Amino acid sequence: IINPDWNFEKMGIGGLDKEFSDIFRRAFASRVFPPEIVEQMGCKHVKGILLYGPPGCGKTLLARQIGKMLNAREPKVVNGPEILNKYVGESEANIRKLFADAEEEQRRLGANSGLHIIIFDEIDAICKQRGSMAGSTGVHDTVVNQLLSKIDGVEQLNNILVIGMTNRPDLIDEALLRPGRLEVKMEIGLPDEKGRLQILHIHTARMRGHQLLSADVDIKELAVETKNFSGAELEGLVRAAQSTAMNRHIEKAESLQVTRGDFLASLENDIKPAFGTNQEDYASYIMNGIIKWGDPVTRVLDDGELLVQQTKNSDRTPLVSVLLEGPPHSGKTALAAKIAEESNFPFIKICSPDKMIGFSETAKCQAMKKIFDDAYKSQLSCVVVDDIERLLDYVPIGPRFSNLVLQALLVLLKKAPPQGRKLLIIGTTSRKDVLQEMEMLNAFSTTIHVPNIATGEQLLEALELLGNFKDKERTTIAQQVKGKKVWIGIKKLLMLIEMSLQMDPEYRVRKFLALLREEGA
Amino acid sequence: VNGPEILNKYVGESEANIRKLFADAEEEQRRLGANSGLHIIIFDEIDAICKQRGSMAGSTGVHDTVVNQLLSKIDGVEQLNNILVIGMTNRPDLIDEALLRPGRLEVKMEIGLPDEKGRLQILHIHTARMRGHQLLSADVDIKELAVETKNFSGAELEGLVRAAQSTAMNRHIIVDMEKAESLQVTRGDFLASLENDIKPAFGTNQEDYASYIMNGIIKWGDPVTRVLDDGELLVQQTKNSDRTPLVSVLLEGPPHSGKTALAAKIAEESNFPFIKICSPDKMIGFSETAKCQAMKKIFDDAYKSQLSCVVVDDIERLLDYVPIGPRFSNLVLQALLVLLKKAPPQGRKLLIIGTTSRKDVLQEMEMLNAFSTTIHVPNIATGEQLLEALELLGNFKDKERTTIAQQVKGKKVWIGIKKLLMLIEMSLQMDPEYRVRKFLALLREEGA
Amino acid sequence: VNGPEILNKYVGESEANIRKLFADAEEEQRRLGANSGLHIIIFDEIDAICKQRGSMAGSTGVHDTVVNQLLSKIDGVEQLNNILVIGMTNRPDLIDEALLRPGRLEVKMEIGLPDEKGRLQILHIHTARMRGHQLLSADVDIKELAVETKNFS
Amino acid sequence: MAEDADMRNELEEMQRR
Ligand SMILES: Nc1ncnc2c1ncn2[C@@H]1O[C@H](COP(=O)(O)OP(=O)(O)OP(=O)(O)O)[C@@H](O)[C@H]1O
Ligand SMILES: Nc1ncnc2c1ncn2[C@@H]1O[C@H](COP(=O)(O)OP(=O)(O)OP(=O)(O)O)[C@@H](O)[C@H]1O
Ligand SMILES: Nc1ncnc2c1ncn2[C@@H]1O[C@H](COP(=O)(O)OP(=O)(O)OP(=O)(O)O)[C@@H](O)[C@H]1O
Repeated sequence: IINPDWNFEKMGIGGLDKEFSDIFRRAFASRVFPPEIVEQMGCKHVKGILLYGPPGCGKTLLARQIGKMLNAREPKVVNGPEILNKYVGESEANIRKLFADAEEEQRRLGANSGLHIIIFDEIDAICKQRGSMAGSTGVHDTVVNQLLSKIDGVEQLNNILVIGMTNRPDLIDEALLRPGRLEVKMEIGLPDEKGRLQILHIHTARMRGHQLLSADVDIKELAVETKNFSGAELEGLVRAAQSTAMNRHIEKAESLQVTRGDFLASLENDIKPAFGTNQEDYASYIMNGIIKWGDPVTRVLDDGELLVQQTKNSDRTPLVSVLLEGPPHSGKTALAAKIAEESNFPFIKICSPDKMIGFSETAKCQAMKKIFDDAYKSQLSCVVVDDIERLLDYVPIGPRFSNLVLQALLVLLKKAPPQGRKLLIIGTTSRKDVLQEMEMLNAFSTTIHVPNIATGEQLLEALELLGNFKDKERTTIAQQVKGKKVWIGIKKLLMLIEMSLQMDPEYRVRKFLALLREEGA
Repeated sequence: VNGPEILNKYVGESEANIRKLFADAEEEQRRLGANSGLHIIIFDEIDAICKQRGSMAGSTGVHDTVVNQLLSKIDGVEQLNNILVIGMTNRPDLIDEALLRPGRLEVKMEIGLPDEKGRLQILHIHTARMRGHQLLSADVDIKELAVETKNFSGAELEGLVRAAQSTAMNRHIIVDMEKAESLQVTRGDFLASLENDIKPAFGTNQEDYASYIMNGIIKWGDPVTRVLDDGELLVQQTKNSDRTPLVSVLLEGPPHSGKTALAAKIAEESNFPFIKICSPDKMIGFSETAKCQAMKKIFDDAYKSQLSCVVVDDIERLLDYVPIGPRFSNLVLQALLVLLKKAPPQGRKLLIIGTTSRKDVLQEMEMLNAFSTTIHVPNIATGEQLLEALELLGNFKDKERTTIAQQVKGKKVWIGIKKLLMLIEMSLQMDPEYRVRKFLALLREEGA
Repeated sequence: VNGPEILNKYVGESEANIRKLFADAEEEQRRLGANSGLHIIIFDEIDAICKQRGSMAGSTGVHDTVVNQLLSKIDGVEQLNNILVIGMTNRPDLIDEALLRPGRLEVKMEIGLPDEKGRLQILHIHTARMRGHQLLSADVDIKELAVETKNFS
Repeated sequence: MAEDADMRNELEEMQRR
């Protein structure tokens, strides 16, 4: 009896217990069977695994492990192109130099044969869609026109599985992807927490069997505290853990002692950024935090918490859309960030004009589209648009804007992700009237008016909070504000505070109030 | 021969591998003139090896011109009889037509996707052995499949079959051993349906209406029936009549009425061979030129069939339209408005829908004049109509139904569904007493 | 490798000159896996060789096949545990996160216009060779030079 | 520019018989 796999207990993998089972049944069940029933069946073996996903998610690992540890052969591997050559025909010929040790082998051993494997990698480089390839005719066209000719070729070789892998699967030709040339198109993606901890269990098992690790590390906490890590990142987390321990442990004068890993995640999660959320993106936009000056802030961020809980819980509203109106210099983005920071959804990338400058609207809308397509990977997410009227160019005078970015924006607001996923799209603006005029406002599912500070009462209690002005001088500002109304927003306030502060103390408050006369007026 | 397999670097070896092909078949011609054993050649993926001589971009080599040797060999000065040669190509249009003219290659035959009933032959021809050796239950219905596969072709048809045998094995297949059990009694039974759903993509995707249809269709009164009847009375226009091979419909209504959703409903109810939804969702950031080319390609492949339907959703977004000031892209408009009144060749029937939230923009752009007809989608106008709708939905119990029902009928409602869902939802999330009060208070401002 | 040396008019030679680098290390890793010595590689300019391959910067970047080959080579199906590649940019943002992610290049560092202490140490370095031979001992205030020089590089 | 041309060329065999 011939079985190509004597042992795999578990190999180098966690989180994929679905995907490995699917790929296994599809492409190794025909292999592992009684032959008699399969020739009763009259079925031809599936070949042609493809693996498409984002980077750092463990695809070439999988291909490596199956090919070289699961079944008995040595696989021929092309690293990117190895193929291409300066001479015509020899590039193409290297393809058949791959297949020409298994073709005759099948010819002269019949059905039963030792399996041959080919692992392509970065296959999108060698193969791309014809007619759009490097000009009209294309340079890369005959390698692919041979490859298709061989894989399903007239010889009907039955003895190979081709394992491709990509980060850009749309490039790959449907002609090559139809069943039998590559049968299985398999997404592998950012793991869920239980798979995520499996990763850590694996990479820490060899460290755990030995007692170097310290008892204070419960990896479930680490699962909670790295949400989206691909696992290529996660090894790096562990790897730099070991490194910090070693440096703690030591011209060089390495002092020879026995060492223990501890506080890895706590120390260096702050170091490494990720494909998913950051802790640090927030402190840019909220530098001062959010001080509570009244019931308005309660109302606003409670509505936000309420709404994210709606999205999390409910179905038949896969997406929601909100925007925050305020007058200018009434913080919109602070609220919009703190909402997400309290929502604890796993994926947040703010889309802001500030990181896009000088960009023509084409590459602009491609960027926002990239963000939303990244977000559609995860199971749920919160995306912030801010300063919309500057995101899409806007001026009142002879009114002008980019049409393209507008339409891309609001179709995305009206767009649904693949089912089961859920998100909210938060937006900000200082004006919603022009948005009514361009009829994108209806697309936003709901709005929140952010009020602006209306009362010297709210002002002076905010100043109790900030603590910049003490009570003695504040007695004067009380007598100034009482009975009068104020329109100023706090982001302008927080300028006025220091603008007055830098004067001498005697003229301090007099300048402050005489200045504040201008805006309240 | 595989397609480039001829090609080699040394300047004359490319042609000198072709003459190897035809030397036998001309030598036996010479020796025996009248007859021979019919040495036949099979080219494969011929489009690469032979394409038009006058394009060198990317090649920078003369070896694009092996073709001259080829066709100067095939008929040549020396006629060669008792040879057969067959080309095979995905891409038909790049071939130098010097060898498409009759007598070098006679026939241009185009194999299209399988027809619905021929697909049954395609299915039964594979399952013959599976049934003859009694690995097939009598419950599975190949016809139930064959109607349930819209665009499955060939390998795509065989993929569910091959997968089904695998999924049926895998149970009996099963750690360190990974034992293969001995049990040989099995058959895949109604797991081909499951795999038909999940595992392959069709390769031409209409499978997902879900993004368009979240809730199906709540049948909420007489108007929805009136609409669906007008539509399925209109669909018969194509199928019956050959003097109106093209028909064109508008769906006119206010926003948030699910017009583009029930368009998909009527499409799937028409059950045509080729159906499509041209979305602005799929096309984003595309400049007006590419936005025209995509639509162009859609209608072009739709013409291939003996009939088709296509819907165009949110044309006001598709051709980018904003007032503040009139502004839009014109080329997409021109393309669309030509295509409405482009009659397909020789009664290959077409149906078109478009949807808008605005007719007042369109009647000056002269688009609905081009459309054959238009049908209105009225949206819910009253408390009774609304209450029937939400009791079809659920998610208000009888006390809440009444609690609303007291004070609705005295009032007049202008609402639409796509808003109503969000209203009931966000009001619902609040605590139980608060739920209906909030729903109400939202409706106070929204429907007024 | 100093900037591109690689890029060649002909197809495939621009990937041959790339894998030329690492083939010297591959053989050694295979012969001795465990205890082999490092082959360090030093890219003076990364950004010119590899810029984003995402069908951006024109058609498929510029000759993005190079970066395909590279990120296939260093993190490829062979382990290749025996090298670290140095890379250096004054234009970092172009580079693909696929390449910068942990394991192909884990560590991205910023070096920035130094504070007074660094701007002292660097001066003391460039001056110690010359003082040790007692050429200048004259009334030269180093702290004063440093604090006079605000941002210099 | 924004020019990528990648090209190939062919051999002229020497006579060593
Ligand atoms: N279960 C796992 N899931 C994800 N990554 C893993 C897992 N186990 C180990 N890894 C680490 O992930 C790293 C990268 O994954 P892999 O080697 O497949 O290349 P990759 O980053 O997936 O390639 P690409 O960036 O092109 O997707 C591996 O080098 C390995 O160290
Ligand atoms: N509770 C709060 N609510 C709103 N803003 C706050 C709060 N606490 C602090 N802030 C300050 O408000 C500022 C908000 O600035 P923001 O990002 O809103 O600019 P902006 O107002 O959007 O700009 P523009 O006025 O042009 O729209 C932050 O710098 C933050 O320090
Ligand atoms: N009888 C019905 N007619 C129309 N839509 C319905 C009906 N019953 C339910 N719906 C719901 O309508 C929803 C689709 O609304 P949709 O977003 O398509 O409205 P729309 O007019 O396209 O919005 P917009 O004008 O913003 O594009 C679906 O979830 C569907 O379940």
